[PDB]
Amino acid sequence: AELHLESRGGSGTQLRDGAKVATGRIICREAHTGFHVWMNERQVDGRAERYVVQSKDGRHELRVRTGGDGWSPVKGEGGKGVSRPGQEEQVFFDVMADGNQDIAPGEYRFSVGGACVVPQEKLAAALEHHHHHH
Amino acid sequence: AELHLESRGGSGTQLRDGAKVATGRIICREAHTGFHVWMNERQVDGRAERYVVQSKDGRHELRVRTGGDGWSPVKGEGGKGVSRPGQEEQVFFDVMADGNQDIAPGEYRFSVGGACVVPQEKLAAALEHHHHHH
Ligand SMILES: [Cl-]
Repeated sequence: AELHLESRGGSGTQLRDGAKVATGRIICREAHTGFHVWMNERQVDGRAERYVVQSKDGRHELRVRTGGDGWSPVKGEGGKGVSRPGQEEQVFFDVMADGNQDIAPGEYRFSVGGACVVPQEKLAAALEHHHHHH
Repeated sequence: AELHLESRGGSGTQLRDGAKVATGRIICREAHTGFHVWMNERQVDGRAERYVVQSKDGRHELRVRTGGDGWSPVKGEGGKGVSRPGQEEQVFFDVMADGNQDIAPGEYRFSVGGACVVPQEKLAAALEHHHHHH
């Protein structure tokens, strides 16, 4: 499982809701059933996938969300980010401005995590069955 | 994950193809997406589900396959036995005669393995990203 991110839209202008601040992909090598991406950032308002990130100096905020085609917020206690089903090798996601905003000039630094959902096995005790054919 | 097996009888020494030698069940209490059953026995003809087992005395062989409704041979290099999707607590499987055979009365032993298929997240290394906003 591996992430890539490429930067988008960093001009000194208003950010529009949905503006891509970064575009990413997650790649999986093993048989898998789906994907999970999140930010290692403060979640806002009890949301799984809506975050506030901070400038390099710690003094300024930008509200963002993770999403894109096929991505759904992860439900339930402890949920983070978004999930998407699929067995294909790679899918794309975006980090987007969440609501129209004016933010302070600076370098904004954030952390993205991800995973591939891989079937694993929990084994039973092997059973040696003696069959009486008679 | 837990296995149980019970021998199944018939009307003589000829075991026709598909005749049951045993029926088992695999029980999975933890949240799971499916089931996997196999034998820890010699495989026949490079096929995941086909096995040959030994009598106690008399140097007799018995050829069997694992299967039953809802089970499919596991595909891929090193595939063992059969798999079946489902989230329910338990499913049944059969051990069946594989090909018509004339089998001497005796004890025939075979080791059955099983597992519950439980999704786990395989983590990517996290990525730091720097967004410069002017
Ligand atoms: Cl929205």
